[PDB]
Amino acid sequence: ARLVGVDLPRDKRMEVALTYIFGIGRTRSNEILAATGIDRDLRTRDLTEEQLIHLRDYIEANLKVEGDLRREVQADIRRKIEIGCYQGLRHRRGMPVRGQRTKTNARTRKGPKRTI
Amino acid sequence: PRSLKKGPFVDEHLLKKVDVQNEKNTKQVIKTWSRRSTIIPDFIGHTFAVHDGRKHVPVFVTESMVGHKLGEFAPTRTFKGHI
Amino acid sequence: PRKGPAPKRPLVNDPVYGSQLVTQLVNKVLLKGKKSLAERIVYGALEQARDKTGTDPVITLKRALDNVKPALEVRSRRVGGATYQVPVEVRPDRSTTLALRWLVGYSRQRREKTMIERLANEILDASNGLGASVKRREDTHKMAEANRAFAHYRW
Amino acid sequence: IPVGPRLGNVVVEVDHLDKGYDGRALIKDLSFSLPRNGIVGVIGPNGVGKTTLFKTIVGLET
Amino acid sequence: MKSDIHPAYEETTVVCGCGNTFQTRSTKPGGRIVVEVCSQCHPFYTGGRVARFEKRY
RNA sequence: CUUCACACAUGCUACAAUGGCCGGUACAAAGGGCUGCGAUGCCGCGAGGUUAAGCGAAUCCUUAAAAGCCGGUCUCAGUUCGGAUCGGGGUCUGCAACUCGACCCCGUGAAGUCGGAGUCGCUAGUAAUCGCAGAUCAGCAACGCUGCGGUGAAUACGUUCC
Ligand SMILES: Nc1ncnc2c1ncn2[C@@H]1O[C@H](COP(=O)(O)OP(=O)(O)O)[C@@H](O)[C@H]1O
Ligand SMILES: [Mg+2]
Ligand SMILES: [Mg+2]
Ligand SMILES: [Mg+2]
Ligand SMILES: [Mg+2]
Ligand SMILES: [Mg+2]
Ligand SMILES: [Mg+2]
Ligand SMILES: [Mg+2]
Ligand SMILES: [Mg+2]
Ligand SMILES: [Mg+2]
Ligand SMILES: [Mg+2]
Ligand SMILES: [Zn+2]
Repeated sequence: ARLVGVDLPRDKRMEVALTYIFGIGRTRSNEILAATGIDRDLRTRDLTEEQLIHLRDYIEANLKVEGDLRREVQADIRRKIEIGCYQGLRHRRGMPVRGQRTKTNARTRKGPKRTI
Repeated sequence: PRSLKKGPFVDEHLLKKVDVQNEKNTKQVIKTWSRRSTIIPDFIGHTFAVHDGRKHVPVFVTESMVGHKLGEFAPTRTFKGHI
Repeated sequence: PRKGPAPKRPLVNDPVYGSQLVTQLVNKVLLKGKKSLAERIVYGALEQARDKTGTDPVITLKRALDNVKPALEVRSRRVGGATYQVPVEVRPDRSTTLALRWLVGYSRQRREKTMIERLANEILDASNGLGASVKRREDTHKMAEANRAFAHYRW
Repeated sequence: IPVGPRLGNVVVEVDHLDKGYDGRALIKDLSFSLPRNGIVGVIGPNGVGKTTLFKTIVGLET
Repeated sequence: MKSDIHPAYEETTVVCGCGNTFQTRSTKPGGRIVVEVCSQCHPFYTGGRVARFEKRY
């Protein structure tokens, strides 16, 4: 189906299918599938057309999903860079912002090895 | 102040320095050593000089530093590159 | 080892199928101390070994073992600049052990979904001389027949 | 031969297939799973349906 | 060349979930193009930071 | 003392179906507790908050053991595997958590598909796996160390070789 421009896959239960929206995990999905009556066993290849319409206004009145949720994340990074905090002098360089050990580990903010 | 019960803790010896100047529209520079203090919006209008170990690095709390500590504006470790 | 021969542990019969081979089979499927999960697989792979043969599953297993019991395996040793494998005659109680890990050991890496039938699809094929477990008992033989010249190095 | 992308744990799987033509039914009760990292040889005399088995797999003949 | 190479194109009545429908011409086979959002279910008609501490933060 | 273009070393979690996630439901041991331990009830999704019963303890609290067992579900995909990084909102100890604390909740969803030459540990309640507690301690980088139990294997021909 198609909830909000997000291309729900086929042959997969709604307990997992709403998780593919940027902004719904395993817990917010369980409360989308309770406020709109849809059970936690309904496959996506037999969704009723207006049952999706109930599914697409409880989200767009309470939650925040992508389009602007990506804009929530990267603009909150964009503020820390320009205020001059040390944590924004840490997103400039690809280093861990939460005081992690930068001596041996911390490949994830950096990248894989290069051995100079 | 990490917990919302006991309120935002800010050291007293800088609160008296900002309140004495905010009432009569005076924006000096303030030498301080209190990195642990949090920005109140009570001193948006004027600048600071926070410690790092060498020398008081100046900072101007502009509009959106609030919530964050003073000490996030003094990096205290230099590191300008291995090469 | 170096002093004498070590004592040997006895075995208790399985209550579902009275046989020494069955508990010796459950004992090598066993990983990680989870013993009853290893009997929830061997029982499920003998009970599924009658759903498509109809014969008794112990009799199926006594012959799928007899198509993978070797009698002549080979055993490396060095003499000079060349090291060359020497064939030796296998004692009977070692034969049932190599046979039985050749059942479980190839059954982990087949192409079904669960271990309940992967052990079943290998007990089935070895009872007819088909599976990869039977492939090794001839390669254990053919590697040890193509080296019969070095048969005078029994250590 | 060029090298393609990574192959999973399944390659192609055929379970109890039936296919022939009108009266001439050439496949009955065949089940196999096609392996990973091997070479699979199809042995059979002429007019038995080796080329049509690949029509089903590629998908030009249901 | 305005003959039997162009795709099929006859009139096509389109409905939305809002209920506002209209009748145009397009290539959907059956007159059966179904949308879930339209141009009249929306405006084009009428339409941290310093608010941090107001939950006594 | 915690900084990192990188090298080594000891571990932990993993790459899944002998599994992940849900609902049921059993069997421990050895230990700590007056600067404390917090039953029970009420509130909070949760860490916790708040009242206050009992106890210098074979009393009372810590305590509900986890794997296991019986049912469902996913059906072999970088995934309902994996939980790294990063946004957001809180709780606790403490004068104070910014450099530089642990725990919780919400979203995100990294690398990894059993690891090259080499190398290590284990001969029986042993390896393998599963939790529980203690000493330091205001709180903690508790995956470390010292201990405890639960489940529980395979093989030893032999002294030619290292
Ligand atoms: N288009 C077709 N329609 C009907 N039967 C066909 C067609 N093509 C092939 N066959 C039948 O398929 C059978 C054999 O298949 P074929 O592809 O020839 O196998 P192979 O390639 O091994 O010789 C023959 O009996 C032939 O009659
Ligand atoms: Mg042909
Ligand atoms: Mg140190
Ligand atoms: Mg896999
Ligand atoms: Mg998971
Ligand atoms: Mg459970
Ligand atoms: Mg409750
Ligand atoms: Mg189960
Ligand atoms: Mg990869
Ligand atoms: Mg010894
Ligand atoms: Mg402690
Ligand atoms: Zn509309």
